[PDB]
Amino acid sequence: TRGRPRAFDRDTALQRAMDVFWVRGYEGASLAALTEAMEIRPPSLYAAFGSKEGLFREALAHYLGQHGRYRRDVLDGAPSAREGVAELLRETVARFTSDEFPRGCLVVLAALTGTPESEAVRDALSAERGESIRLFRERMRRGIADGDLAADTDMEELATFYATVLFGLSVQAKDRVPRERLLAVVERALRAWP
Amino acid sequence: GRPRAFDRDTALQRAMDVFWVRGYEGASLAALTEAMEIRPPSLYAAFGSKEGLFREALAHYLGQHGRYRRDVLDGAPSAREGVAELLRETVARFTSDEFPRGCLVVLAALTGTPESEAVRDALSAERGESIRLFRERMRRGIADGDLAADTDMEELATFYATVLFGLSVQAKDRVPRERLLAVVERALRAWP
DNA sequence: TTATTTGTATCGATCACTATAAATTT
DNA sequence: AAATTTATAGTGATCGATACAAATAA
Repeated sequence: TRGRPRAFDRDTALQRAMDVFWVRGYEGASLAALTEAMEIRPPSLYAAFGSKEGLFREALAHYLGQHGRYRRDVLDGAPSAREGVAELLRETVARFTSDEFPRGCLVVLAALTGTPESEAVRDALSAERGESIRLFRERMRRGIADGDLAADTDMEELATFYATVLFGLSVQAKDRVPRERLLAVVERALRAWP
Repeated sequence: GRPRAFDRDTALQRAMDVFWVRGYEGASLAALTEAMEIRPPSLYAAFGSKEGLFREALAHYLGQHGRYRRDVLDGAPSAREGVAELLRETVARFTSDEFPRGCLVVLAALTGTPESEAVRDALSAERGESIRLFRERMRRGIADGDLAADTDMEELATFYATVLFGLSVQAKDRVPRERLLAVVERALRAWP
């Protein structure tokens, strides 16, 4: 394919952008900040990502596949729905309090409110939080078939509860609540299990 | 001198609504001045700056949607019932359509530019006060007798604060009130 | 040559904000 | 006439985004 070769690694630039979105949220991540962290100039970013909303949408998918695969892994890899939900919440808290990533979950922190211009992005993360509930719900559905959860168990109710705790754990992580306290928060939420 | 053509507490109410919906950085001076129905020079004469306007809208908001919290916790005869009543009333407010859904303190500024770090830090301190409300009501339950003396109060207060903050995210996502009330009943099953 | 990426250097719109002076009081 | 608030019309800075042409390939 003809053309001057690309001088930057696309995946790296995508990763460095998702880090900026993770800390500053979608609207607070300015083009000056994105091009600096990515170590590229604006027209390069627009040639590769089309627009800031397109950059965020690619950054979001990158985040989900690199910081969201562990969710299904520990969920499906558990012998019961309870221990799967337990292990996911413990892994999530350890990740939320790691010295190697921004604190909390991008999906929760990046765009809760904002200008009406960015409503598509907010609806996107909204949809992605509905997936967090659906993820818990699917695992519980397997718990019913395996026998570790009761047949009449209201899966939506129970999934929605642990997604509430999970979303709340992003705010507490952002507020720098110590890891020991959040793991105890997880243990207390597990007491609510049927 | 000349009289002012707006009412300060009313303009503060409209600024609060815009901040509630669009967040601190998302609320432009254009959108604020249109809501309050004042022009920019009147805004800065009365509030100093956008940051000062937000701080006054925050104090205003806490006066309405913050005082009822300690009132509900102390009005109940036990810590458990107090936490329950507060969570139940919060869900109702989070899903009634006079207020925007969910709490301003959780939604207004969780991330943003480095220039707004002070506003974000002020909202975090306010979330720490929610934790402090539960803990203080739990201290009374230990003294009154409805809560065991060796209860880990800080873990229990943080647990219900985590539920509280999560309910804002779910309220913003338009989760129905019935589903949120079930979350509250489910969180009460974790009571010691 | 033709494609494509690159850095420079902007663009118009909007950001938070304010100089200024007319309008409305005492 | 003095005190004060108001509306008009902007400020310089930054926003997301792009025109342009030198640079680098097929």
